[PDB]
Amino acid sequence: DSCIQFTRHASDVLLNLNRLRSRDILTDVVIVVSREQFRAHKTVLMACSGLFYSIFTDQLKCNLSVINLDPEINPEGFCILLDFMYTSRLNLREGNIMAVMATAMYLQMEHVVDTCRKFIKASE
Amino acid sequence: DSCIQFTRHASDVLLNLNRLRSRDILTDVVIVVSREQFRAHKTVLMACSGLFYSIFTDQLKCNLSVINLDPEINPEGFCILLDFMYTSRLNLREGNIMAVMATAMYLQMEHVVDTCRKFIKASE
Amino acid sequence: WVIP
Amino acid sequence: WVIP
Ligand SMILES: O=C1Cc2cc(Nc3nc(Cl)ncc3F)ccc2N1
Ligand SMILES: O=C1Cc2cc(Nc3nc(Cl)ncc3F)ccc2N1
Ligand SMILES: [Cl-]
Ligand SMILES: [Cl-]
Repeated sequence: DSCIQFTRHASDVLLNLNRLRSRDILTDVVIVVSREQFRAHKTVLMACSGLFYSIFTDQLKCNLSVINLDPEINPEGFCILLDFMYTSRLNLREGNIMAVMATAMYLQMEHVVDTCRKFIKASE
Repeated sequence: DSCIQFTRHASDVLLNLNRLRSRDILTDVVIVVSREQFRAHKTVLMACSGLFYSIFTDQLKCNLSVINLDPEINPEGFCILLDFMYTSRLNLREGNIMAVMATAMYLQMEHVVDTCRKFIKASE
Repeated sequence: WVIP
Repeated sequence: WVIP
């Protein structure tokens, strides 16, 4: 087409979606990861994760307001990935990399799994 | 912090949100602009428009599934701006620029109003 | 704004 | 991936 494009638009949208999450505005699901609860927007979760895409496109599960994750999932790993979904920034550290990679494999976040594998390979 | 950042993440999220809109997945509002209806996600509308931010943060209006816009609003102008919200690309043409600018002023989309004013100034 |  |  003959369109013009605003370079910063996608980043500005994501920043605003994170501000809505912070202020608990229009969050429509609670993700339970053992004893912890995380509020989020179903659409952002689906846009970032192959697992959430499959869950919320399912005719029965799309209507649930609470989703319980597998008990093997580490809440800190999930928290780091949820922050990544809303900000593009991944808080990857020697002390959390294995939990983050395991959580990203479960959530089906291929780009995160890729960077974790590379950082692990560099340590070996 | 000591974060790493995935450059393409925000653009990839927006592309996926537009794919959900296309497939009518988890759209939760209908915007009525005279005889036309547009389905969208409340969170994306709020992230892009000062008008929708004010509407969906209001305790009564946040619960509405249908929003009727002012009858002076042109449906084509709205359609062009809705596509911009979901893609960062603005289909600005000599034949639609006045309707687009008027709609962006009403929706409170300051960056769109700015580019329309500049293209109009260049024509004069 | 840019030409994409 | 980059250093932001
Ligand atoms: O690593 C990943 C990240 C990821 C996100 C999605 N999300 C969606 N995919 C499509 Cl095609 N349309 C809408 C979506 F919200 C699906 C699979 C995967 N795998
Ligand atoms: O030209 C514009 C675009 C625009 C978007 C928003 N959106 C939100 N603003 C904040 Cl601070 N937090 C969350 C949001 F969804 C407000 C005002 C304006 N004015
Ligand atoms: Cl990813
Ligand atoms: Cl704008």
